Amino acid sequence: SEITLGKYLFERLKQVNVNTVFGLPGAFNLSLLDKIYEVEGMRWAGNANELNAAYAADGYARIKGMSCIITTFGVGELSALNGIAGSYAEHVGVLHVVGVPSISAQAKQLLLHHTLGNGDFTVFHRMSANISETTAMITDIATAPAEIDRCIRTTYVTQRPVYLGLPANLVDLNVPAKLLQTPIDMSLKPNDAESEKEVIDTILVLDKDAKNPVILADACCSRHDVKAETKKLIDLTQFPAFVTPMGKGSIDEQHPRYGGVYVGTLSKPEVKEAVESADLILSVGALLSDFNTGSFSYSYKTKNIVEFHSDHMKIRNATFPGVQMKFVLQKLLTAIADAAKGYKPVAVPARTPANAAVPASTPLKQEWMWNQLGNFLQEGDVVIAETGTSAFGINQTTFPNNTYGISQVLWGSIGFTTGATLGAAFAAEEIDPKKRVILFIGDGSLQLTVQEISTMIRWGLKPYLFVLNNDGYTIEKLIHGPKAQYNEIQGWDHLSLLPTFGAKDYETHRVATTGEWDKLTQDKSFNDNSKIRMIEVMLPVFDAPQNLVEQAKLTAATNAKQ
Amino acid sequence: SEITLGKYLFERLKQVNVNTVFGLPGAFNLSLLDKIYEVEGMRWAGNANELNAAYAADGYARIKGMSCIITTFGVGELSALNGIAGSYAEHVGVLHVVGVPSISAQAKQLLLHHTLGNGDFTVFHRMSANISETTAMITDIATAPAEIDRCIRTTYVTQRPVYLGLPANLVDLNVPAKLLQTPIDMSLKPNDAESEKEVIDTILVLDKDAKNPVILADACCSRHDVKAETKKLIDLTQFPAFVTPMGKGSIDEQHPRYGGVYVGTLSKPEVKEAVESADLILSVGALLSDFNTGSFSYSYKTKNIVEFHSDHMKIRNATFPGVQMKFVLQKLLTAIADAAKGYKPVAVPARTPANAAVPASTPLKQEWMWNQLGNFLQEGDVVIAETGTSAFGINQTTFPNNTYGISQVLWGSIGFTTGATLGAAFAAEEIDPKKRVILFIGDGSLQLTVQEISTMIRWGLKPYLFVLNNDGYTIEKLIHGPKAQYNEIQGWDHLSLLPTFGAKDYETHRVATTGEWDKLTQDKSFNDNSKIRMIEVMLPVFDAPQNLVEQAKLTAATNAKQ
Ligand SMILES: [C]C1=N[C]=C([C][N+]2=C([C@@]([C])(=O)C([O])=O)SC([C][C]OP([O])(=O)OP([O])([O])=O)=C2[C])C([N])=N1
Ligand SMILES: [C]C1=N[C]=C([C][N+]2=C([C@@]([C])(=O)C([O])=O)SC([C][C]OP([O])(=O)OP([O])([O])=O)=C2[C])C([N])=N1
Ligand SMILES: [Mg+2]
Ligand SMILES: [Mg+2]
Repeated sequence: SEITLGKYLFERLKQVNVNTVFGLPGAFNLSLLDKIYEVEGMRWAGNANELNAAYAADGYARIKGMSCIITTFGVGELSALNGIAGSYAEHVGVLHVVGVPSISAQAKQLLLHHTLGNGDFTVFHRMSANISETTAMITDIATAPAEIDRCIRTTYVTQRPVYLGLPANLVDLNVPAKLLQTPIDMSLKPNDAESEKEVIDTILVLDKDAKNPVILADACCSRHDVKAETKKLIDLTQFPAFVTPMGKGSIDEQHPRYGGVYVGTLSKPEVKEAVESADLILSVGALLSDFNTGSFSYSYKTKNIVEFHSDHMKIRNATFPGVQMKFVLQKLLTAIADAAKGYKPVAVPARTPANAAVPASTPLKQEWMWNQLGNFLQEGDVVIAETGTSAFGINQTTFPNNTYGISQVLWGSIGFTTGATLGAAFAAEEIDPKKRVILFIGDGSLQLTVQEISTMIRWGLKPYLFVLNNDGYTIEKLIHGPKAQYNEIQGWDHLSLLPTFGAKDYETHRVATTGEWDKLTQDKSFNDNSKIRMIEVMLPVFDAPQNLVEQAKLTAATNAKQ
Repeated sequence: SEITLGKYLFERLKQVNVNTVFGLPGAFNLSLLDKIYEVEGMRWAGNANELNAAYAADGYARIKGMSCIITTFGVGELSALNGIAGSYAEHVGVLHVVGVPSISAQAKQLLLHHTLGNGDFTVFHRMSANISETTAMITDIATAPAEIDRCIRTTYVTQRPVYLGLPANLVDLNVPAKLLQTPIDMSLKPNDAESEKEVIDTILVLDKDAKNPVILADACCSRHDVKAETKKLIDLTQFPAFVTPMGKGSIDEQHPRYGGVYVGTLSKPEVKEAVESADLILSVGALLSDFNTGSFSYSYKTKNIVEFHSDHMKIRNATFPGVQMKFVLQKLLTAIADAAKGYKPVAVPARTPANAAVPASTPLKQEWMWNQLGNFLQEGDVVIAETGTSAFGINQTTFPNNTYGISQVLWGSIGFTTGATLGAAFAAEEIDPKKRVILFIGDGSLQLTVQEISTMIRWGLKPYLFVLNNDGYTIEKLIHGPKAQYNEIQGWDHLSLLPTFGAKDYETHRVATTGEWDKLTQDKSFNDNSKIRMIEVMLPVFDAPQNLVEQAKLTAATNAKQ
């Protein structure tokens, strides 16, 4: 008949397919964490710090659908803020629960640990409200179940962080268990009928008139869950389909109508021209950040641009506030084939040619590696690429179908990917034990969050950790200060990290040549996700993908401009 | 003639005795960082992450007087916030300079990396305003020197963090170099003459009357720079002098008038009675947090209390807004000996007896270790104790005179001390190469900030890193859940950390018996700060100082109270 508020939270999380919970303990949340162990199928990650935990919750949400991190008042929550900000910026549904002092301790304004010593128990909640879609600070047991529900719903449907503060005393108070028998409503509200019809009719007419329409899938294609619809749209229409860096993975790169990675002026000439020559652009989930776009360098030649977004539509100069793309895309599928029936298929640019055979002793170079990497990938892989050369280079890698890419192009917080790898590996394990998780992280970025490797080991997760050793911050050196000491890093013994963190079942590998790369990555046992691996990749100091060389100059100029 | 705004900043920092600058680079601050190398006597730490950099700037400021951390917009600054908030809570003057997008970039609202994608460039500044004494976001070159000077002054005189945003384009513009020839005013404003005279005269008359006065030194004694005056006051009066956990180190423990560590009901009975039986209490810099006070358990039996504070005075029920203790204490030196001339000295409580001789093979215990540690310490040592058993246990250690203690009793962010150790070691090196820096950090806390050892190594800093291996979060286990899996940690090979981060000149030791403890710590070579050292200390899982056992129960009850 009755259940603790704490246990109710974990029962709800289990109902919405969140099965791993991130964060660190502190006195203000200990009684709440107890409740995790009362719920079958729920686990506590036991993160090495709160920032890493927040990055992990982000990785988990991207793969699983949403996530939860629990921290402690002041010291835990403030540690996590950069992770939460990144989740807000990139539209990732992370529920951040904070164990806060009891109602009675607040009432009496006790000078407790983890406060600013001024009796203000609102300050951290206030700070988090800036990077949250909504917040709740629970003060009474009576409406607490509904507020938990609302927070979980909002996290999921808006795909942005939500803040939920739970006083220590309230987690052990009882609420009706019967509440758990009605599901949380996880569904979008239908669109305005008249506005949605206008948009659909208008698109269909633009489609009928188009001779070279193109589809461009960007971040929100993935973040707001329209990949299936976009795939159908591609198949029914036969229109060329291109993807952005931030949306890479949202469309199948083995589809015969897939045209490549569009990055404005930084695209392959053939890709740039194929996109920009379009007489109708179907833009799915645009997020036009500097790195996503070669510093705002799109040069569409047509006015006929349809922008599909999670919360609104735009057609040419006309805006349709509130009209959600999910339902527009679904309903379009009914009549889009008819609208496209006169289309005569325009050729797409061909895939970048495979690397030519070279001697086994050929030193590894970035351009070669990114082009070679597609050989190692397989359908189902989660492929994570850190801000730095890795994020820029993965744009050149051809993905198998059904690859989930993670690249934090907008927020661009180095170190993110160590934590994201952990969360992705949890979620991937829960989905399918044979799903591989593959990380490319710079030597510089690894340093910020290196301890989260510990948490991978403790749970026997088996990601592939490729560390690009180029002796410092190459991306920065290419922006400004190529020999500046601030761009250099202390030299670590990367392959000793796993055993240092107590790993027992693992492999470590170093590759420095083309021969070594091929030998390792083509190897049958290596391709099985049987244990955690670290691969140290030795690369030259100033070597970078060409797109990064160019973007670095553009970014330098933007910042230096008077 | 003219100097860049960026170089002006570093010239000012040099003038105010800030010679190490903390933080991490990002495109928005790279041109600024260049200017560090243009100023002789200035260096860039090259921190391994921003949170650790903020903890470091905090440790540096505690030893040196104030500090500066530079981060990048969004990703850098938010990472630092837990460090900044602890500095705000514990009154440590840290100048947080953030490299922000150029004026033209903000005006056109470019969708740049490290933004929330909504074109709001004020949001992170807003967030930091909550944990800063003042803020400045520089927009006009003409007033930028004055604004820098204002921020530096405020950081130092108020001993609280200040936020300074510097658009990337502005750092390279010129300002008049002759401004540098007039020093920043770093002095307190004189007190209101009449109010101060009233306070002084009243205290001198209370003094003349008291038969059992005592002096109690707390956190703000050291944080607000009145340690010399307080010591001199003890010497002139010969009144018994006690210290709090947060103030420990502020007064000299090898002084015939030193009475012990007062912690309300957690005190030695002799110490508790000596303080609470007083007929006059001279309280210097009180900060009555839960852990500092045994959960608010002071039981003074007099109302004759003089509270000295940085920004005001209190005498019994009478408050004197704005009367700063610095000048009150200094001027009391003139006539307080005469006022105290009738005082017949009351005996002080005896110091805890030395440990009894025990067999060399006796396994190490916490209580023995804290009571032995005083043998190893020397005058001038910086002694840093992490939240957990270390912070509570260090209360039991006798300090040599002139010991700088660091224990973050109020904010209590585990991991703080790895960074604080770096900051303190930089400062100590600048003050006196022979000054030792000694850390006691738990195995759990080390995990959150472990990478900052890298930065110690790269600069050839030589602290003593004592890591307390008790297989998890013992403090938490004693509060709630002694066998809870959230209180356990992944087991690391601690002694491999130094070589894993590239150390070449170092020692590692393990101690597990009293014999091993004594042989190592009494060793003449060990006692020289000739290289970085890590000492793994093997301790039992549930072993703790008695004061923690008691505090842990009081904390649990406070959180659980309905
Ligand atoms: C958290 C954080 N911090 C800092 C930063 C910066 N960064 C980056 C950028 C781009 O972002 C800018 O600048 O803005 S990048 C970097 C470096 C990295 O390195 P690595 O990892 O090594 O890579 P490569 O390139 O070499 O491969 C930096 C520092 C951020 N972001 N975040
Ligand atoms: C950042 C951060 N996080 C978390 C936390 C919590 N904690 C602590 C306290 C007291 O604070 C509470 O509870 O709140 S403590 C801890 C643990 C530690 O462990 P170690 O280091 O290992 O030590 P010993 O010696 O005791 O064992 C925790 C987790 C904070 N704070 N912060
Ligand atoms: Mg690198
Ligand atoms: Mg421990």
